[PDB]
Amino acid sequence: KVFGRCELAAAMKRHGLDNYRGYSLGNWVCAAKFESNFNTQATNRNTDGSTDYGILQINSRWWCNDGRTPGSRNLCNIPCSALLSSDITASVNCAKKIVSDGNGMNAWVAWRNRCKGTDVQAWIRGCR
Ligand SMILES: [K+]
Repeated sequence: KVFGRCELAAAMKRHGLDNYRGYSLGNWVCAAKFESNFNTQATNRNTDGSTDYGILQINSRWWCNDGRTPGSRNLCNIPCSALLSSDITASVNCAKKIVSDGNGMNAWVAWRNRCKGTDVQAWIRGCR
């Protein structure tokens, strides 16, 4: 599913991301835009052989099991395919564990390079 901007903001807020660990809702929407273009089905292979899954491009090296990343961990204890469903619940709950691991939203390269330090509130401007 390809979310709309305001559709995604509302679902992220319902699932507890607004100001989660201090990051306002606009940061998560901006991150999703540049990680996945709001597409729940986005997948992207990493040079080390791991894969990024879903709306927040969560990495199988540490967080989910795809059965094809040797020597990886599954810290969210889910199949990476759960991160691709139209329901973002699994992506959000795993994102919460990622952002709580010590580096905040710097875990998402797109956030550090394209959202950090910008007017991220614009991403939720106009939404109900
Ligand atoms: K932080």
